Amino acid sequence: SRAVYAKLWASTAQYTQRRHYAWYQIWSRVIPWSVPWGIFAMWMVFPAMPVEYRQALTFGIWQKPNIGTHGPDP
Amino acid sequence: LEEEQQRKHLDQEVTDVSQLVEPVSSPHQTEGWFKRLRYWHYKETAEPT
Ligand SMILES: CCCCCCCCCCCCCCCCCC(=O)OC[C@H](COP(=O)([O-])OCC(O)COP(=O)([O-])OC[C@@H](COC(=O)CCCCCCCCCCCCCCCCC)OC(=O)CCCCCCCCCCCCCCCCC)OC(=O)CCCCCCCCCCCCCCCCC
Ligand SMILES: CCCCCCCCCCCCCCCCCC(=O)OC[C@H](COP(=O)([O-])OCC(O)COP(=O)([O-])OC[C@@H](COC(=O)CCCCCCCCCCCCCCCCC)OC(=O)CCCCCCCCCCCCCCCCC)OC(=O)CCCCCCCCCCCCCCCCC
Repeated sequence: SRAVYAKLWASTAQYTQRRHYAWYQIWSRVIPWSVPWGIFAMWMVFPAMPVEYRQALTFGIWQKPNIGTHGPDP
Repeated sequence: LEEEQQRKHLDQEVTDVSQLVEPVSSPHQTEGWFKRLRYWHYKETAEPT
């Protein structure tokens, strides 16, 4: 019947929308890889920033190294 | 049968560019900003339901 043939033709009318739904599915699996790569980036540029900023991103945990040199002058 | 009963233009003798056959296609077709070429045939646009 022509009615049946019409519904079969229309079954694939929303190709473009289904490709967009594919985009979402794949990008949701891939986007978490930004965290490992992000940690390493900050890890690399941390020593090139000022001392004042290095103590802020760590909540006062980080401090200058104490190796026993360059102490105050009497 | 069409190929043996119809005449061909290339079998006639012409001598000047002004006597060449005129195409049945119209030159007025594709329009747009910065569209240099003005005549085309085929496209890949999707057909609807
Ligand atoms: C069962 C088995 C058990 C076995 C036994 C146990 C096993 C384990 C034992 C291990 C023991 C230790 C072993 C030693 C390890 C360490 C030593 C070591 O290795 O040192 C390296 C050693 C020397 O080390 P070093 O450089 O002296 O170390 C200096 C320090 O790094 C000094 O660094 P720095 O001072 O410059 O910077 C430090 C700074 C660095 O700081 C930074 O860079 C960033 C700081 C700011 C971070 C801001 C974060 C903001 C967001 C916070 C979010 C919070 C969420 C909370 C949620 C709460 C929920 C309730 O960090 C801090 O200040 C401290 C951090 C405090 C803040 C807390 C936050 C931390 C970050 C957290 C990130 C998120 C984590 C979770 C993620 C997942 C969830 C989301 O180097 C060598 O030996 C080099 C040798 C030569 C190597 C040659 C390599 C090959 C060369 C050829 C290459 C070409 C060929 C290719 C080859 C490729 C081969 C692969
Ligand atoms: C108070 C002062 C204010 C000053 C600011 C300006 C104020 C202006 C107010 C004007 C008010 C009255 C006029 C309103 C007109 C509105 C038109 C409109 O919206 O369209 C309606 C209507 C829209 O309907 P539509 O369905 O979209 O039709 C579109 C057509 O299908 C189109 O497609 P088609 O297939 O029909 O056409 C063929 C198509 C395709 O044709 C081709 O592809 C053929 C091309 C052949 C080229 C062969 C060249 C060979 C020779 C080369 C020589 C050597 C050069 C290389 C060597 C260089 C060495 C250094 O042709 C074109 O694409 C034409 C290209 C026109 C280029 C003109 C660009 C001028 C830019 C001026 C500078 C602007 C600022 C720039 C940025 C500054 C920094 C921020 O369009 C038409 O019906 C056609 C009208 C076209 C008019 C074009 C000319 C307008 C000129 C206005 C006056 C400008 C004066 C500027 C100086 C003032 C000094 C004080």
